[PDB]
Amino acid sequence: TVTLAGNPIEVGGHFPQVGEIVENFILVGNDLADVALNDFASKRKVLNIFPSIDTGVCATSVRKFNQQAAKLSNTIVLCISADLPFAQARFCGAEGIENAKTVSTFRNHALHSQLGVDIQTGPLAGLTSRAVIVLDEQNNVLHSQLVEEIKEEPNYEAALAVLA
Amino acid sequence: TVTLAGNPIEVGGHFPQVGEIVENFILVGNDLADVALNDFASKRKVLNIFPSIDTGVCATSVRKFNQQAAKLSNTIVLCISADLPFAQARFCGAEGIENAKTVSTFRNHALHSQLGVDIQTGPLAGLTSRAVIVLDEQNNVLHSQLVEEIKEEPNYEAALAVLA
Repeated sequence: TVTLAGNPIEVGGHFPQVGEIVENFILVGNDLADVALNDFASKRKVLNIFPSIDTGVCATSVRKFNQQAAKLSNTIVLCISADLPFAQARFCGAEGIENAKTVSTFRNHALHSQLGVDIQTGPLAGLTSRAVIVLDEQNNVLHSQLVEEIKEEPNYEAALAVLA
Repeated sequence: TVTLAGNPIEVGGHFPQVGEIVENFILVGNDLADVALNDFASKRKVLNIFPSIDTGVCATSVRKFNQQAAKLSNTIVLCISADLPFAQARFCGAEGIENAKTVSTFRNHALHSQLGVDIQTGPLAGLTSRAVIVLDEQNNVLHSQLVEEIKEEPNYEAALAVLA
């Protein structure tokens, strides 16, 4: 039921629901080093998933969210996309933001389906659908949203409301 | 055996050798549209394979080679890497060159092993090893080189030599 600029797109996999537990996964950091979800043990996690964080013009609502989220107590914001570490290191949505890091799925495309954000049709096939998943320090889903429209601003407030 | 800064890296697949024919493959162009080897049937091709074309450091020698090869009669230069199309437009060796296009493997990781450039270990696992493959109008390999040292400049002269 997800669309791109109005045009329907098929997104595969099971999108995590509240109360569910997200399994450990391994991604790649800006320095090409492996970064596992459990590397942030006993910490709340915010999975900010984007088809691409290298769209050029940086956002604003996007950066605003990352800042406010990372400023919360004992929480880490993970911006996830299939962009390679080289490109993610330039992402302006989480630059001077301490508790905000970008991690790449380039050698773990299997994760896309595992998180229910696997775009399978259209020019964006092979990329992760826009989504926001909040996890507690035990990796339990406190909140999650698979944006119906890729080019649409996620319900950021709802994501923050649960973190506090 | 290929190495990176001395430390050897494992590269899977059968690297095309002179005397072999390369089969058609489909990659993704800068506009996210599919691009196939067959789209340039009856023309010579130069497959310029890079671990990444978004390293932040772009040598003028990289751009020079593309221009020289592309200026050759009935020749198309395909710069290939796992960088997403969004980043492949930030490459200094393709932008502005008529017969020099960049294409991404993000939707076709199987192509890595197919061309024997599949890096499997180290921090570059998941990327395509540095290589240059020159094909004739029949997709027969005229020259090919799997760069023994990723940080080494390919033998561009040898590649141009077979086309003129």
